[PDB]
Amino acid sequence: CTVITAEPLDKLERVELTKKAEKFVDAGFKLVMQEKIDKKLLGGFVIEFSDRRVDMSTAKKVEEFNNFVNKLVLSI
Amino acid sequence: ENDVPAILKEIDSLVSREAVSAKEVSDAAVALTYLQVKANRRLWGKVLEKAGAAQDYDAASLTNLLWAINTGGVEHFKTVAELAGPAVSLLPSLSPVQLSIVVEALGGAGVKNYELYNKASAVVVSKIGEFKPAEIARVLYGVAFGGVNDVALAKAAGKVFASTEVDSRTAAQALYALAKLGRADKATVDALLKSFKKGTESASDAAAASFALGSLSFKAEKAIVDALKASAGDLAPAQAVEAAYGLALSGATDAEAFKALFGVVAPAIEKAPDALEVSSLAQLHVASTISGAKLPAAVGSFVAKAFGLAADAARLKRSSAESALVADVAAATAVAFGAQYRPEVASAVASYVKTAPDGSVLDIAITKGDAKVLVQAVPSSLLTSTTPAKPLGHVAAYSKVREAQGYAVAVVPANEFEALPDQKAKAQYVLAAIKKVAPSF
Amino acid sequence: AVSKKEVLYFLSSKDAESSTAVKSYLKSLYAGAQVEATETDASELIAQLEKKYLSAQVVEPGVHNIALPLGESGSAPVKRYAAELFNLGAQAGFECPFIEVSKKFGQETATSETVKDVLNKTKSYVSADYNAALNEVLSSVEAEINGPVLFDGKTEGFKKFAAKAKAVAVSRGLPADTILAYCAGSANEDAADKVSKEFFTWFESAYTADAAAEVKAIEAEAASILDRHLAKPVAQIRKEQASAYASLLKRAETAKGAKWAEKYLEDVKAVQWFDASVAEAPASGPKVAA
Amino acid sequence: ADAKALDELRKPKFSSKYLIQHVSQKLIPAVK
Amino acid sequence: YLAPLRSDFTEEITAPKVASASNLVNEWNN
Amino acid sequence: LTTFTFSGLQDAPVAALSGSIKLNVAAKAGKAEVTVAAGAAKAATQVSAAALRKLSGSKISLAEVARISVLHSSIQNYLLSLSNERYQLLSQWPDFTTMYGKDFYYRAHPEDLKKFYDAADEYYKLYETVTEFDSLSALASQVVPNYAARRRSTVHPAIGSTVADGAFTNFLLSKQ
Repeated sequence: CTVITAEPLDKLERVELTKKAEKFVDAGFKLVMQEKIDKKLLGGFVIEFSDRRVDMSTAKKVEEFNNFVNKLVLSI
Repeated sequence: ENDVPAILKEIDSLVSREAVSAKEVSDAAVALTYLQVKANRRLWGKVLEKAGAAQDYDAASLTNLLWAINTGGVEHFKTVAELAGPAVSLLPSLSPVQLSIVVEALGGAGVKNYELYNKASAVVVSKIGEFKPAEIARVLYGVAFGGVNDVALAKAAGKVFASTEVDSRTAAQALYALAKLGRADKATVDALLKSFKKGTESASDAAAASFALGSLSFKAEKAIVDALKASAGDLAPAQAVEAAYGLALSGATDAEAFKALFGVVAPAIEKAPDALEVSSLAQLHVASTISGAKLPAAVGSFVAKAFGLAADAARLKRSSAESALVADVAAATAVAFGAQYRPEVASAVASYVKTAPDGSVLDIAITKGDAKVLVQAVPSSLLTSTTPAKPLGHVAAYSKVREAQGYAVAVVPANEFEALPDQKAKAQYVLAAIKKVAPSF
Repeated sequence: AVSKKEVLYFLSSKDAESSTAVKSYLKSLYAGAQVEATETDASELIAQLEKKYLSAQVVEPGVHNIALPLGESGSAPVKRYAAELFNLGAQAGFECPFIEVSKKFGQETATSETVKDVLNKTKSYVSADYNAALNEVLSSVEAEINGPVLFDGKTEGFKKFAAKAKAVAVSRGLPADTILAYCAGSANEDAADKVSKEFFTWFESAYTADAAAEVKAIEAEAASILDRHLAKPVAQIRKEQASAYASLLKRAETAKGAKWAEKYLEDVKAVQWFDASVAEAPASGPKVAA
Repeated sequence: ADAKALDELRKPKFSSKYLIQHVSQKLIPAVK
Repeated sequence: YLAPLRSDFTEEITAPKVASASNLVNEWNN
Repeated sequence: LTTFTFSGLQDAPVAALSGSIKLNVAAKAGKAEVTVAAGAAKAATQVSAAALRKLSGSKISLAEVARISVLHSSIQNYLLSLSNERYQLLSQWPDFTTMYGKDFYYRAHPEDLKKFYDAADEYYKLYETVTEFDSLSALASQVVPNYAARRRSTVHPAIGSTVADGAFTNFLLSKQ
């Protein structure tokens, strides 16, 4: 696995992140983690399994929010 | 031999022509002030239209025109601010009495002209003994309400306030100016309090001096309180409520004084509830909770709602550095009561955001069972400008009006909060500030 | 009526139809009716979006009550217009515009690594006549560094860049020293009084150049529209303006039930009544009930 | 009829304010 | 006299694009 | 104005500067007698120093009763003041009705007489379109909406080029 965050993890942030990322293995596998720091995330977490990615970071949340706001104002 | 509607029709047909000069519109405005014709507005509008319409201006016509616009109390920001062209261009050609009148009248309407205030403040500080102290109080009123935080004129004013006795009008205007500036300079306030000895010739000067020492939060003098309770018929609702707000903030327990001031405004508010801005209704609710002066029953709950509207209004228009301050102080609060990892901090700060009983939204409100503590942030606008760097009276008012709602408010100023380098330090600072005022938590 | 998060904006605004609705709201408050509780939710994106779409509702009645100083003599009419726009900005919730666009640069360049990212992601919020003068000095310092100038401030290359960016900044006409010393603050206020004086006299010069540039653009646009209008015969002008007015009236009559079309036809009735009131008494203008 | 008021006449008439209010009222309940 | 009501937010802070003062007055003098 | 004014019967104006209305104060320590002379009417009033302090209690709050708005009235005002600049140079057109006679006809070349007649009709077209003063009330309504969209910004109404340059330099030359 590979977990990406804006800052290094706190040790409780790590266990909450481990519990939220072990939901995404479709088996009884004991997947490991690899933390990396990219500053262009504004908080949140990206899980890079190299087979399935979940972009819950707020960079994509604010981008998706801006795209949704723009998709409503051209209709209203 | 005295007939006012004929002379009003005269002044209406006076400036209804095409080519009114400066002297005709200036003396028309002065003549409208000297008859007290606030009842009629369209003739005033003709006067202001021709005042903004003329182009020539010598010194005395503009001085009389802005004096009349001030004393008559017309507010029309476009035509008043368009007088600043000749007010700038004639500035050494104005006498010091003319200069004080013009800078005071442009300051009173809030004309944002930094060139005029710089080139008036340099004329003050470069020739100070040329000016009477009332002239300096007028220029200080003008440069203070004109949105200039000038300290050189304030110290040169405080010198003349320290040397020579001034009229209570002059001291009242200057205290109102320093309360707009937010200096709380004690070494000048103690001098300017010594002009309230013979009793003031007006009620507006005593009322604005009381609001001045409320917004600076010094002390009631018991002379201005006596001159206010003995002259409270000569105050507008926006003036009398501001006087009661300054009286409660200066810690007055004279209930006949607050009763005589609310006897002005409770029939006024019961006449038209919607005439006054909600800032003054919140100030009335502050004066009615701090001194405990009771109001009629349809007034008390209504201004209790109005204070909640005003608090949420100042919250929604938070100046975005204060919102950073509320975020940082609430983080320090959530750390000091125990949350070491950052999602714990985020959940606690997101749960510290309860509502007050009057509908308003409290930023940092903790409940340990039955008692409630409030953490308050005093960012920069509610501070003073002097090196003690203390809060003003509005946040002490907020602490007193929330402490009547079952809360124990701990004030965290930002002059002291921003010295600490680490979050454990700010956590200990906010925990010491809470544990001083509500130590049971 | 309102949803009560509108009405906290309209308390301090001195516009007319905001004042009438908020006075009716205070009248309903007086008769034993309670306030609605403010929803203490709607996380930061919804907060900024609702702030942005409710500050428009205070600037847009406020712009049309601000009279332009078109073709006036002197400087102080532009100062009236720009001071009234600053007052509109302070009543619509925005801060002093200098710190507002500095806040926008803090919002846009929170996570930039190099100065080239700064000059990229803030190109639209700065003048291109200055942005080209910064991109040339960026290339000049980039040639000597032979690496991207990282956005730290501890760097020697960033210091050599900033010593010439201050040079081009004072070359544009703004004294960068007093601006940096004003926003950077001083301890003793008697020594900061003169730098506040210099910053404010530059800033007054700057916002007068801003408002006067907008006034020069409106002067030239009105001159160009008139110079295209005086080439037409009156037959084309009459049928053209009547057709465009009838087309917009049909467009605002195609919408029913929406508030804006209803208020549109209401103000059309208002201007028809104003023509009737100027026709009834041409010496006094409109009839205003006093 | 005639001589409406004063506060009815200070309103700037063909400003927007209501296209924006309609956009906000059909945006924010649709974006929350 | 009525305008098309636009509700759009100008994001870019730019110079206001001054037009050219047209040649109608020189044409009328011609 | 503010809630408090600090002027009245103290460094007050004493006389009038015009002859169209004459003003003579008699200001004593307690009261004041202003006998103002204005046309065929005249008034001699009585005000004290604390009687002028009751003036600025209830404020006037002037406003501008306009047809569409104050903004659109100002743009229409500028369009009328430009149409005056054009009309003043249609005021200096030479008279041709002194040359409508048939004596100037038959001495004139046919092409040049035709061009003179077309020039006269061109003047009548210019003068009929430069005094269509009811069209300016809609002609200014095309200048408004781009201006209203340029004040309705996401940052500030009165923001522009040089203030953004000053804050860009202040943002860049600080430590990152």
